[PDB]
Amino acid sequence: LKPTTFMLKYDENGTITDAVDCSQNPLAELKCSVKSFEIDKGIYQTSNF
Amino acid sequence: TQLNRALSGIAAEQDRNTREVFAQVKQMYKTPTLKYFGGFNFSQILPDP
Ligand SMILES: *[C@@H]1O[C@H](CO)[C@@H](O[C@@H]2O[C@H](CO)[C@@H](O)[C@H](O)[C@H]2NC(C)=O)[C@H](O)[C@H]1NC(C)=O
Ligand SMILES: *[C@@H]1O[C@H](CO)[C@@H](O[C@@H]2O[C@H](CO)[C@@H](O)[C@H](O)[C@H]2NC(C)=O)[C@H](O)[C@H]1NC(C)=O
Repeated sequence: LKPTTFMLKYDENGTITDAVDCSQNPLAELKCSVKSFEIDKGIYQTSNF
Repeated sequence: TQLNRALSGIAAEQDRNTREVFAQVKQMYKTPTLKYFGGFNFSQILPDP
């Protein structure tokens, strides 16, 4: 178990249905940032390096 | 986050302002060779190729 950050989607009854590892790849780092599972075409701002 | 999002929004609307003024042209047209149109000398306003 590693100290990483996940984003969790809860349903109408509080069941964790879906999750995103925020340190997996730059795509999943973006979904954690904007709070969405679906992200439109364009440039979005993410963390600095 | 608020800072980064604030400056990028201020910055992005500077590219919107520039296209709103200049980019009113649908097709790039060539520079004609004749510039003394009926005596009217247009060499100063046109670019020098
Ligand atoms: C949250 O739980 C409730 C149960 O209290 C679900 O409601 C039932 O849903 C099933 C199928 O989804 C239906 O066949 C039942 O008739 C429903 N019962 C009632 C009393 O409405 C509800 O669907 C759950 N939420 C989600 C998103 O699944
Ligand atoms: C229209 O104006 C241009 C200047 O923009 C004139 O071109 C100059 O002509 C003199 C005379 O030979 C040259 O010494 C200069 O070098 C020319 N300028 C450039 C930028 O090349 C042109 O002569 C004018 N048209 C007429 C009919 O007089």
